[PDB]
Amino acid sequence: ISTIQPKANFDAQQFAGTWLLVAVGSACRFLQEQGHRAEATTLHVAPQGTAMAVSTFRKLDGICWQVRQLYGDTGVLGRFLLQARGAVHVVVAETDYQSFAVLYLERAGQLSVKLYARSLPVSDSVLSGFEQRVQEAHLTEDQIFYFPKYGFCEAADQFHVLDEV
Amino acid sequence: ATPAAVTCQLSNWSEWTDCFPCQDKKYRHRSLLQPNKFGGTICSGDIWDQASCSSSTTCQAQCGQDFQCKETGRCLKRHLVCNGDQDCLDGSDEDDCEDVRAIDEDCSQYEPIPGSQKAALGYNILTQEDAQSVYDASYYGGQCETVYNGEWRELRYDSTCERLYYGDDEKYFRKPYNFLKYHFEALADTGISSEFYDNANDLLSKVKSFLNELNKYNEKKFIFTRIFTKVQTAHFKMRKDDIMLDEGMLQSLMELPDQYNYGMYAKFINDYGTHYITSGSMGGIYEYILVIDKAKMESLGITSRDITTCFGGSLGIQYHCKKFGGGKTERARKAMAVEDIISRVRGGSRSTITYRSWGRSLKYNPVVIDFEMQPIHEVLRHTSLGPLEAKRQNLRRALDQYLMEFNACRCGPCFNNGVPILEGTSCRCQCRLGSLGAACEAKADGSWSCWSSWSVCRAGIQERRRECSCPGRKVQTQ
Amino acid sequence: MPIDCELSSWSSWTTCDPCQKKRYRYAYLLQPSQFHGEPCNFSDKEVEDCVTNRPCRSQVRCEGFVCAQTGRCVNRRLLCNGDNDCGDQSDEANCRRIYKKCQHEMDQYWGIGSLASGINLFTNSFEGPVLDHRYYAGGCSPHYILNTRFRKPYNVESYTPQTQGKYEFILKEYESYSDFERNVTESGFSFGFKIPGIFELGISSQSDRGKHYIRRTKRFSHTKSVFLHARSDLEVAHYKLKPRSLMLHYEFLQRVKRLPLEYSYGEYRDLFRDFGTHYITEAVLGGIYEYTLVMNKEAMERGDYTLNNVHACAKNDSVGKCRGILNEIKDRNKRDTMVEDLVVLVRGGASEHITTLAYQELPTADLMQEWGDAVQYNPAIIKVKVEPLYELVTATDFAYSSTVRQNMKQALEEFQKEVSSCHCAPCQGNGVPVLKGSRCDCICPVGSQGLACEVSYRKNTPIDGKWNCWSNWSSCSGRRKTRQRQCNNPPPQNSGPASETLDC
Ligand SMILES: *[C@@H]1O[C@H](CO)[C@@H](O)[C@H](O)[C@@H]1O
Ligand SMILES: *[C@@H]1O[C@H](CO)[C@@H](O)[C@H](O)[C@@H]1O
Ligand SMILES: *[C@@H]1O[C@H](CO)[C@@H](O)[C@H](O)[C@@H]1O
Ligand SMILES: *[C@@H]1O[C@H](CO)[C@@H](O)[C@H](O)[C@@H]1O
Ligand SMILES: *[C@@H]1O[C@H](CO)[C@@H](O)[C@H](O)[C@@H]1O
Ligand SMILES: *[C@@H]1O[C@H](CO)[C@@H](O)[C@H](O)[C@@H]1O
Ligand SMILES: *[C@@H]1O[C@H](CO)[C@@H](O)[C@H](O)[C@@H]1O
Ligand SMILES: *[C@@H]1O[C@H](CO)[C@@H](O)[C@H](O)[C@@H]1O
Ligand SMILES: [Ca+2]
Ligand SMILES: [Ca+2]
Repeated sequence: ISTIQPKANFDAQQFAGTWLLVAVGSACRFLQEQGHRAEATTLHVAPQGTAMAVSTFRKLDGICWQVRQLYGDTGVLGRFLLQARGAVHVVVAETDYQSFAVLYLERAGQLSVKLYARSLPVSDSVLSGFEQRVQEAHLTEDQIFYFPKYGFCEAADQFHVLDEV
Repeated sequence: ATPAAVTCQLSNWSEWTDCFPCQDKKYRHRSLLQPNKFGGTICSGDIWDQASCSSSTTCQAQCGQDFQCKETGRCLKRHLVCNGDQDCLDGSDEDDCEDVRAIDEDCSQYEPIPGSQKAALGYNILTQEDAQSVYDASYYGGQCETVYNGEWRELRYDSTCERLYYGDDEKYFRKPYNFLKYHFEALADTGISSEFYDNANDLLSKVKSFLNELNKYNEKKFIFTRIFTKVQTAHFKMRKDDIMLDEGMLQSLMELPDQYNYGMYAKFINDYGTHYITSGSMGGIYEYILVIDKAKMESLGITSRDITTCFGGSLGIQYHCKKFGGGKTERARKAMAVEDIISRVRGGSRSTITYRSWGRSLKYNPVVIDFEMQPIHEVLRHTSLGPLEAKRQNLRRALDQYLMEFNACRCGPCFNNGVPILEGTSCRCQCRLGSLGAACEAKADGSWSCWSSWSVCRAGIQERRRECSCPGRKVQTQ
Repeated sequence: MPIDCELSSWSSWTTCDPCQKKRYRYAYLLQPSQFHGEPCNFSDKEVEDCVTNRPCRSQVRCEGFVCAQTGRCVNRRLLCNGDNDCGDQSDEANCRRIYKKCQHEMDQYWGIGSLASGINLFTNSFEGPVLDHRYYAGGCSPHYILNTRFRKPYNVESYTPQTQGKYEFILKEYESYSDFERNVTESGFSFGFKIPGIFELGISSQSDRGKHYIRRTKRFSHTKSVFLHARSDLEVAHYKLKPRSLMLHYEFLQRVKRLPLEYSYGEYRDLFRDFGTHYITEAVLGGIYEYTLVMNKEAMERGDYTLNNVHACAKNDSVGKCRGILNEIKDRNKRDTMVEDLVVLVRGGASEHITTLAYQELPTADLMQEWGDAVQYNPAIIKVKVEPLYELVTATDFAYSSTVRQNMKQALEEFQKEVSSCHCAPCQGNGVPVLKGSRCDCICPVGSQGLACEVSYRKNTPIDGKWNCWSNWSSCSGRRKTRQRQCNNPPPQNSGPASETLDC
């Protein structure tokens, strides 16, 4: 279990809308092997209470899916609990709300760092900043995984939506 | 009637054992002649002792035709030599192996049965704690037995690993050599009970040390409720013969002298338990205490039942809220009259977690909720190392000494239906605030005195008595 | 007041058994620990290492390769085939190449393991594996069900798919709670503990989350209550075990090889505890789903409602308007009134129809399709044809089969008594005692707290009479056993025979 700082006055309303997944910093089983298999991933965030409704749209087996999660209130502005074995702790670490965002997630005591953007090209200084941040998050330059830059799902399709909510 | 306080009494140090080549160590011990009861002064020193030693002469190699690991003396059948599996903790069974192909049985792809490691731990009944491993939770020894998971099908996403998939990786759980059987229980409508208590002590009663984290609220302005449930996710049975012991235990067990030495054997018991588990159930407990401000409750026009009811929906369970919601902060807590909530949750991957949530994870990370068990020494008869009769009589002998030496009955009397507690070499009392003496000074008491000493033989038969209404036998026969 | 566990004193030692080279003795339970008494955390048997000579006839050698750990006698045609036939370690060590380790990834039949484990029919629990359903006979019976490539074990004679049926709920009315034990009184053994013909495996017995069924329904004993019972059935597969020459589980094989010939209850007792008393020769795999409505007669007869009303109204939720409160005085069972409880019990496919849904929340929608899938992937043993364990002990696997079989027969008799909940002291408040091993725990009706369940919100609850254990037979002057209803007799309330006799 590990703890660092959320966005000062983190503002769910400013952070709302669509984000594009650019890179994951992690070491899970999956991301080393089936690495070459990352699908283009789009996050849709909307405020709901001190929680946050989060839709993720992506292909399974070449159909667009939509996963509906709930980034529930930790009681700390900026931290979010999510939940299969594990407990997901989300941290909004860094973000202008207009271009990029850096998220952390802890599960079964283990960190992962996510980088999102409103559009590509992302900036390189932003890529650097996130690289710099992972190499102090204690994961290696080989443990960064850059996701696709095209292939993003439009809308999921009523039959094909996961409703973890 | 303040009982006269007592000074602590330790025996003399026993004579040092001989030295021990395979670590260059001397040992000695002394015994708890008398613990300090009331304001008796502590006895500073410890009951075990040791010393660097170097009169060592040579340093278990016993493994006939079988393979043997480097510095564990675990005996392996030679076919587990280079088979794509660590059967020794040295790894020296998968070592030097260049040109060697290995079958998979598509089996090592899977996790061990949930709880395997907890189930292999020894257990100490005096303290109710877990000791170190007795069985090797992770030895498969060429077996590929598996337990099927009905749920493996559910589609799931996994934000940390950006993985969307049905879950082919928990279709089965591998069952280690030491487990005869392991079955999952379908989660059933496990009923969550609800009780309401006048005051801290009436609530303690039901149970009997968060009792400490609670003697902050005995102030009669505080009422209390609790949320309790128990859940079983699995039944399991340990193997009875050809048990493979944890290599650590194997070390200790070998490092034991065949000439009786109490201190050696007590140290062993201390490390590995008075008992080990032969079987039981996996699962957990979802338990909460609600601490409530009485006056503030009444002022909102509300009852304890009402607060339990809103609390339950912020968890999703079944049997004002203009700030309660989830009950996620001290401010929100307070608001709805709630001073504090205490988490007694055991099992599941301290704060607050929902029921639907805890119940989806418990299967995967349970505790041992129920269990049969047997004295540590009865495992020696049941191992691959075969006979060990000196070692076992020694260990039986010491267990009966140990289970007398450190029993809390030696803690005087504790009046007021007060609980006597032995800690280290000092006796205390946890009789909750209602009498005040060191032994606590209208409803009566009853409690058995310690078993006296074995009364020496009248026709190959000894007697052993006790007195104070205390329940059970007051006499036995050996 | 605690009751401490007590076992008898040690039986006279047996004389050394030649093959084991060992003597055995045992103790038997006189008194179970109860109400947090001191338990029995020591062994109920001992074994001593021996020395005699008396001749012992081993087995007819072994033709094939002998397994290193399990000591199974695999055929050489099974070495280096990518299977674990020594089931398990290695017919598969030291193989240059593998032959016919297939280009075809295979699943096992789903839940198959369960059908290979032995069953305690006295307690209804599943035990250690008796059958090795992960043993192919060198063969490869590929089997396709619902687009999956399955592999049939050598043991299984047949595992046929069943055409998906209908959520057709059957519906049974009942007036007295007494009349309601025709749903929950689910054994009846014919000589040699045999049972011909399929029967509902009442798994839930002294079992485990039949224990929340008993908590929930037993509170309705002062039966002002009337009961509607709903039940639907999904068969997904029929299973049939080979008539013979079966592949025993290697763990079971070795324990049976360990048993003495001199009759010693302790060793045979262990056997049944680990492996059960019967095994499965035929089965219907599938799923139940049952729910029962409990109705206050008076409050029902004041909304002017009838069983017919509800019975017939339940065919969806006599063609008039029921769905009034007969649906809301149901929906709001847990604030408003009239419906005492809706008790649900789901067997097979118990994933997430449970939580948020089936169990106490809503009754049942058209999420029966959903439950229908889930059963398919996690079926339950619903119906079963059984056989005593001793029918597995045959000459071709075992020296002395004859003796071991007789020994098991007699012990099964001793065992039945020893595992019965009648040795348990009474709980109060109408609670149900359950024996597990040597401990004994009370199942309490909702509205009752504390061990022995003596704390309650209701006064002088009619206590239902229960039996103590059958006495020993008076052996062969012509045998009869007696029984008293003393083990909780009714204090203000109210079965079976008190006397029974067997021809000798
Ligand atoms: C420990 O050993 C030393 C010397 O024998 C003394 O303090 C005393 O005997 C104690 O038992
Ligand atoms: C009698 O002794 C038993 C167990 O030794 C307990 O119930 C209690 O401590 C009482 O004094
Ligand atoms: C009776 O004796 C046993 C074992 O020595 C313990 O439970 C306790 O010391 C009691 O006096
Ligand atoms: C009973 O005797 C045993 C061992 O034979 C000891 O544990 C103890 O000293 C007691 O008098
Ligand atoms: C167990 O065996 C010991 C030794 O014979 C005796 O104390 C008694 O027979 C008990 O039942
Ligand atoms: C164990 O065996 C001894 C010696 O044969 C008997 O005398 C004893 O009573 C018990 O059966
Ligand atoms: C009657 O006896 C049989 C077995 O002896 C059991 O069903 C139970 O023990 C009951 O007392
Ligand atoms: C009556 O039942 C007892 C208990 O197993 C035996 O002595 C015998 O079976 C008898 O007929
Ligand atoms: Ca190996
Ligand atoms: Ca093979």
